[PDB]
Amino acid sequence: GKKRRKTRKESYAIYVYKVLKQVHPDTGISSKAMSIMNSFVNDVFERIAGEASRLAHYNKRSTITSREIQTAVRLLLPGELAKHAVSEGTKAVTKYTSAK
Amino acid sequence: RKTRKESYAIYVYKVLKQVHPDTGISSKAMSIMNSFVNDVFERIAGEASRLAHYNKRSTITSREIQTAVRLLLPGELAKHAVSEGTKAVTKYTSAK
Amino acid sequence: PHRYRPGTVALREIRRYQKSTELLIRKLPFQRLVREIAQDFKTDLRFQSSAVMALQEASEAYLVALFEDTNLCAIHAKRVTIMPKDIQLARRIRGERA
Amino acid sequence: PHRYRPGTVALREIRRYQKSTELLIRKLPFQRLVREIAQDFKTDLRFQSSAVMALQEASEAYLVALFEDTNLCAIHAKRVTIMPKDIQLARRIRGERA
Amino acid sequence: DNIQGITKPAIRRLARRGGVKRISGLIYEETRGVLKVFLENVIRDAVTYTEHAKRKTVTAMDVVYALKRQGRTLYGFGG
Amino acid sequence: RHRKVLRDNIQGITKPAIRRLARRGGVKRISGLIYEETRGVLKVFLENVIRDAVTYTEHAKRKTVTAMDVVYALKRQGRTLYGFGG
Amino acid sequence: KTRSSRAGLQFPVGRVHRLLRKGNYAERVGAGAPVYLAAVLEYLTAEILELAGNAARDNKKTRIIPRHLQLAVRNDEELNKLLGRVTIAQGGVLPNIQSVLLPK
Amino acid sequence: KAKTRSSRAGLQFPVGRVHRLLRKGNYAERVGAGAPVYLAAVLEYLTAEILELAGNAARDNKKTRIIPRHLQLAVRNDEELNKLLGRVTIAQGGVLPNIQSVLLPKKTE
DNA sequence: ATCAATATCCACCTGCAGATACTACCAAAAGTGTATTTGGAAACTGCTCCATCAAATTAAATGTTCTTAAAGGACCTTTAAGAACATTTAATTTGATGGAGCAGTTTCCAAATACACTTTTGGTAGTATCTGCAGGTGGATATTGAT
DNA sequence: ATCAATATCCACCTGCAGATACTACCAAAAGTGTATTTGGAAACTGCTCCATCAAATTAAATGTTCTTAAAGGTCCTTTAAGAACATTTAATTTGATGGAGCAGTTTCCAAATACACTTTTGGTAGTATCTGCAGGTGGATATTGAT
Ligand SMILES: [Mn+2]
Ligand SMILES: [Mn+2]
Ligand SMILES: [Mn+2]
Ligand SMILES: [Mn+2]
Ligand SMILES: [Mn+2]
Ligand SMILES: [Mn+2]
Ligand SMILES: [Mn+2]
Ligand SMILES: [Mn+2]
Ligand SMILES: [Mn+2]
Ligand SMILES: [Mn+2]
Ligand SMILES: [Mn+2]
Ligand SMILES: [Mn+2]
Ligand SMILES: [Mn+2]
Ligand SMILES: [Mn+2]
Ligand SMILES: [Mn+2]
Repeated sequence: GKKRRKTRKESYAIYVYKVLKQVHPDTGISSKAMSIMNSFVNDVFERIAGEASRLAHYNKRSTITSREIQTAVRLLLPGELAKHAVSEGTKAVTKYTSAK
Repeated sequence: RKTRKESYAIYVYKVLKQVHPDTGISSKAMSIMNSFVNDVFERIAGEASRLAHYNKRSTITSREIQTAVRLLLPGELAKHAVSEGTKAVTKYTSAK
Repeated sequence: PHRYRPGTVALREIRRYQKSTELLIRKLPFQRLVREIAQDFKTDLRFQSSAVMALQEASEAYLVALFEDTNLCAIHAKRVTIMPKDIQLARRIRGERA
Repeated sequence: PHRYRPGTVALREIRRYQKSTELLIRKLPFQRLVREIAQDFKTDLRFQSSAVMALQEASEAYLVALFEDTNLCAIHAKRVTIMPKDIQLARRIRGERA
Repeated sequence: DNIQGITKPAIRRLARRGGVKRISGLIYEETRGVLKVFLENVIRDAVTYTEHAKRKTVTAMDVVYALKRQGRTLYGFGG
Repeated sequence: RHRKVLRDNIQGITKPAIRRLARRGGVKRISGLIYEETRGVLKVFLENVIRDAVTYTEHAKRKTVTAMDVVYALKRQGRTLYGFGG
Repeated sequence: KTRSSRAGLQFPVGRVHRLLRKGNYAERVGAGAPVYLAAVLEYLTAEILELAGNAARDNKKTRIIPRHLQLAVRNDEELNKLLGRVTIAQGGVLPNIQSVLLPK
Repeated sequence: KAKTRSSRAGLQFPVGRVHRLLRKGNYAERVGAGAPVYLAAVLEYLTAEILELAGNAARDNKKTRIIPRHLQLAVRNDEELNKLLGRVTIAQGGVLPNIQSVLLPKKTE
């Protein structure tokens, strides 16, 4: 174990996988396909959080809330994706808030 | 009844007075210059923001600005701007 | 009785409009189109006059700019008449579509 | 001897090359080109193996994207043969040049 | 009506300003198409900003920011 | 230690190679005049990206260009590329 | 019990919160944000894997590859637009030849 | 007070302000004391160059007041400025006069 | 609507390169729970400016009629680019070696924030005085298309 | 080239919008000065992977011969779009006038942040065995071009 410890490089890899097994339980994914898939999550993370960044700022808000993300999403994603994402986003925040 | 809408209107003017003291500017055209100034400020501070992030730095220094200016402005315009940038920082630290 | 060559007023109008900067669409109709369209996203919206004006200024940039590119397309087909296929081609290559 | 008509091997090469995803420029030549250019910004650079690969990918991806547009400009002028003016129009409309 | 409110001559004025000399008959409907698409895209974003800031008035900043993220930045209203 | 004079490697991009590209691009017929033209563009493209890539390398005071150097380059270039990090 | 589970998501609510703070997108970051964002990213992950999933199978293959991801994206209007200016390494292109080029 | 940070560097633009704008704009946790100085200068320079280029634009057109259309000319003539703002549209700035030469008097001239 | 040369198709098999699967360790993360602070929701209210009259006043669009030249189609000649093969150049592959330099770590202060207190001003309102040029004709010279 | 028909460029003039000038108020901003936390530059260096080199192997480039259907050009006809003027249709401009709602201002509390000790877990790492598919094969079927 260890060569003076090389620091931790994280990626959404295990989650991308879990979700792959949720839709396609008999399907794989190469490292090259996983890497791509990993860039896709970061790309969209950034894109959204940057839109939400600007959105708060325009409104003189110092806080990015579920609503900043929500609007960011509807500005960023096209028709149907925006439709379903909003639907999932609201589903999750609801489940989380009244979960205690 | 007062909320400040701070713009670059006067600093544009002071500079207009230097390059061209016999010349004035319409508000239509001054506004364009206020838009220009902010736009560019954003682009550069944004680009500088990314730089420090890429290099896991928590501080934006004169250096980040510099590289950003090189990344953003075209060769010759980037050329002049760097010089004027280094002048300002040197003169400012040379000061009493 | 006077008659000019087909195309000479055109050139007069080009030089004329390229010299000038006034918005070439009549203010009102355009104002109705903005409302009509905006109505589909949220009903009973009020518009700052500046905000409708911003939108016209840009609509106008867009189309002129697009007519430049549309022009270079018709010219490319060894023609002097802009035609839909030119507009569709310029837009395909710009990224609006594809 | 059996001879194929002009533009059938061509079409066969289109299907062949759209169906696959390998890189079509040779590893080494391309790699030299990178190093040669990178020299004008820095003497004695070093290049991560994957940092080059990253460039070839975007390059070939880009050059294929451009040829598609080029092809639509050739076709626009009732040509099937791309020509330098097509590459230039396409880049002009893209706003890569003028 | 409405989209027809954008007059054949007005489209000509824009082709002229853009340096076009001779214009096909079909260009006008095609241009009417194009602009509506341009307006739908920008106004959708405009209104999103308008909605998000719980306003009932589409201000100019809204329009400005819509145009900025459409990649079609506009100066001279944005302050 | 060598570090050879690399000059006009642009000719290393062969007429046959440029063909295969146009082909995947879906181009049936290529003017002989294209090959030079295409060597033009590729050269402009690479210049643009490596200019930016290396600026990042300098900014991190590195002598090695990392794939992230090219990935960020290309991002701010307008040509986002997946699967090489970031 | 984790916040991810607490919101009923595979993606990491904990991590997504952290990254939001590390990026300085705003001075404060509410508790709602990382949840919605993980959600949306999970859904998007799911949409694209579904599609490529099927693309893998169409081509008689069980291990998804970048090619399958391209075919997924470029064949889907919305996904193709969102990734409008994105390049999938080793992805190739959709087989497409212009009509006027085919022999007649 | 004693000295404005602006004058200390021989800059008209508000160093002090720019520094503050950087903090509240959420660009990085920390902002160095020389950062805005550099930046202010760069903004001055760029403001100087266009005003100068458009100040000239008002000459060739007889006027002592810069209107929008001057700025347009100032930019779309400078190759390097045109590029920097190739994605910007200036309000009420019209175009540069240009006609493709295959559209002119008696055939392709 | 037949023939043959050639490519494209799938079935079947083998090797290895990458994919998966043990296991075992750990730092940074992500959790539960305290204590303090604070954004911005809400509820209000004051007035800026958005909408909408009808009604004179200006300016533009739509329809029509003769007209010319541009678009596109058919024919014909030039040639330049595809197909194919003999020849030769170059890339790639395997494999092993020397060294730069990236990135992991301990350290520690010029330089950052953090905080009160002092001074300054850039924005706003109000009031008024000023002026650069649009838009108005005047009448030489200039361009364009009939002779 | 002759010449009349408009179009343009030239000077000159002038009313008012829209800049600008002068007072004065002030909250918020820009500084200063003073105690106090910390980011990353210096240094050192483990050890990762990049430059390079040879030799064999294997793949692609090239330069050349033959040809034909693409481009490109001329000369034809068809009819679509400009120029123009006579109407009609619409847009602007004004003036007055409600009252939507954006923006200020003061609450107050749900929800943010803090710094603290507590528990989990995703990644690194090492060691080891699988498995999905390229890639090569053959034999059977579809395609193409000459009939
Ligand atoms: Mn030049
Ligand atoms: Mn408060
Ligand atoms: Mn023709
Ligand atoms: Mn070393
Ligand atoms: Mn003052
Ligand atoms: Mn005038
Ligand atoms: Mn007159
Ligand atoms: Mn032809
Ligand atoms: Mn020819
Ligand atoms: Mn016809
Ligand atoms: Mn009310
Ligand atoms: Mn685990
Ligand atoms: Mn196979
Ligand atoms: Mn075989
Ligand atoms: Mn068989």
